[PDB]
Amino acid sequence: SKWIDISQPLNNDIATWPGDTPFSYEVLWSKEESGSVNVGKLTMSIHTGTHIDAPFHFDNDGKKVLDLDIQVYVGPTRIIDVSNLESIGKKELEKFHLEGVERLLLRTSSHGKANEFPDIIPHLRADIAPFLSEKGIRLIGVDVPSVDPLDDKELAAHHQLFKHSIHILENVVLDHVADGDYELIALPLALSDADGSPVRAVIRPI
Amino acid sequence: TSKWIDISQPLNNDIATWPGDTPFSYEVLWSKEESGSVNVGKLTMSIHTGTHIDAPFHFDNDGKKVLDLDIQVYVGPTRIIDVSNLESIGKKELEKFHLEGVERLLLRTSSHGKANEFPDIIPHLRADIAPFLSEKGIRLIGVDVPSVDPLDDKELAAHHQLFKHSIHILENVVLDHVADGDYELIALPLALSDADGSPVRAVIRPI
Ligand SMILES: CC(=O)c1ccccc1N
Ligand SMILES: [Mg+2]
Ligand SMILES: [Zn+2]
Ligand SMILES: [Zn+2]
Ligand SMILES: [Zn+2]
Ligand SMILES: [Zn+2]
Repeated sequence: SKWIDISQPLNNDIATWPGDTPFSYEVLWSKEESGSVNVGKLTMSIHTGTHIDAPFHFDNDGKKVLDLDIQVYVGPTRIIDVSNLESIGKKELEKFHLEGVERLLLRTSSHGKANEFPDIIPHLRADIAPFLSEKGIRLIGVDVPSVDPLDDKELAAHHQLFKHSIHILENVVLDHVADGDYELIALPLALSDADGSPVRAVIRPI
Repeated sequence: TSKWIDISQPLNNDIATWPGDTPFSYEVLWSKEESGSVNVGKLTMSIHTGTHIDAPFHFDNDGKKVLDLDIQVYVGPTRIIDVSNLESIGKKELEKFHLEGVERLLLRTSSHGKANEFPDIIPHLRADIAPFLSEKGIRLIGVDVPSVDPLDDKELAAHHQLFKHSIHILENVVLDHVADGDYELIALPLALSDADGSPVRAVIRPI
């Protein structure tokens, strides 16, 4: 059974957060110039395309990306539809079967345009954390750039999720995949000092 | 149990790069004190830093870019073998291993293993290795050094021949803390539309 790509393409047309570094890939040394190889240079914000946050992003004493447990980003995941909801909390999630789930991906179907930064997204309410924590959920993923509203500076959801040991994955592309169980892979790069990492997220149907 | 094991080089500002190539840089542009909410970071690097894959574009102007690459190649059963104390590695040195049904192969040269220094000399792969591995069904080869060709070679025989036989390339895996044998491997490139390679997080789990 094939792996399916649920990552946003990364190129110089991708959207970023306002005030983040624009994405740049450029060929530093071409093959004409080097005599052998095309060699690339990559400049970006960590939070561009499909990626994971580390606690250090929103907490000065938080863990950096390399201090994170890799076991969390690989394994069984459940995918659910939570479209047409302004916000998502305990109430909206109690209707789903979630027993023994370790990793949960939410399809909001809210945006899905990797080249535009949205004006508004559905966010997670802070009661979601104790609820998911209690069920054993270590990772939550959403198909939008954030778990908190776009203009919120408190980042309640970020803080609460990581206080309950739930890790965060943003900007997965879920419109071409059905609800259900899969294996997930979405590993961060081994960055010693970083606040997050882009990843290649992929899934395979159980 | 059966935990995944990291076989990637740590990426930080002391990592080595190819001579004259973009040095690696992770830096906080705007801190949480300054912004009132978030540490805002910037990542600058060469593609060919730390553990990473090559795409055919890197050495062929008409080669595929990273996103054109088949992801199924970079996930699945792999075999690890020890080829230390060899100046070069070809058919001859691999014929002593039983390699039937293998799709992905990792070679421990134990030649260098210092992520913070760029080596003066490495063991390279000879070009006869490609038909040999190709015939057996091998789609990916990995080495614990920065290149499959010698550090100063401009022809890049090994690169060209590997990809001409549909064998993909993974460089700078860290193998000294892992035993030979069978594993599941994961080493996926980032979804880079226009790039000549991608860094990866390579990990393995014992079968
Ligand atoms: C930097 C890089 O990728 C490179 C440059 C010269 C020769 C071989 C290489 N892999
Ligand atoms: Mg052309
Ligand atoms: Zn983020
Ligand atoms: Zn976030
Ligand atoms: Zn390379
Ligand atoms: Zn190479």
